[PDB]
Amino acid sequence: EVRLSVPPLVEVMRGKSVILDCTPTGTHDHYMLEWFLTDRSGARPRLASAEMQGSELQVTMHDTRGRSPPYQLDSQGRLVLAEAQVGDERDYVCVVRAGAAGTAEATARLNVFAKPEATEVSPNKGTLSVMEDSAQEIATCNSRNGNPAPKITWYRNGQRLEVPVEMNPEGYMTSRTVREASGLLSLTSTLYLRLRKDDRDASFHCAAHYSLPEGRHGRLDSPTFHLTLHY
Repeated sequence: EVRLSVPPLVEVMRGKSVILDCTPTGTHDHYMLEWFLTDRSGARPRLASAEMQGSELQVTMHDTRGRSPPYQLDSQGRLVLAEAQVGDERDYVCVVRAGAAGTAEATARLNVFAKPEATEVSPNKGTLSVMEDSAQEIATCNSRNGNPAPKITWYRNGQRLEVPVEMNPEGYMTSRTVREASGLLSLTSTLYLRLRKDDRDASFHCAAHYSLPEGRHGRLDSPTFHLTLHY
């Protein structure tokens, strides 16, 4: 009987190409491979159909949808995604129809990684004072246009600050994630700290930690800044 197994997870960097496997075993002369997208609804939009018999391949593209560049199939009927983009991050189903030999299907997740832009930081130059009795708004950090979402941490004198997200009198960091119109993700974080006199001499920066294929990570540091203190 026909059987089909594929890698359940494929990862690619934004802009690079990938070919999703669909190599069944147990087929007879004549079979068809069909590619679909799918989501949590189980709806299955058709992308392409390939029919193989002996010395002929037949291909019908179906997407409409309008990807740029278009999907393609290779000579073995596999799905080719040239120049992967965040929109291509989803699950793909290959179904093989093999006549008397039966049918089988297999799903793969494609994850697409986009490194965010250079981390930007915007210190509060208007109101900070080492004489102000509250946790003050120190600075805002922006890490834009990545996938998946980056995470931001803050530093003082080269040391990571362990601040929670919950508001309190001593220090905390807030964050917001936004989905850009492109589908990419941007994070903003604002640091709040109770200041001490010696903060006048401290350097600060934030860093965006981003994920990469194969369990890897990178870090993008903001420029370092010193506080502008008002007396």
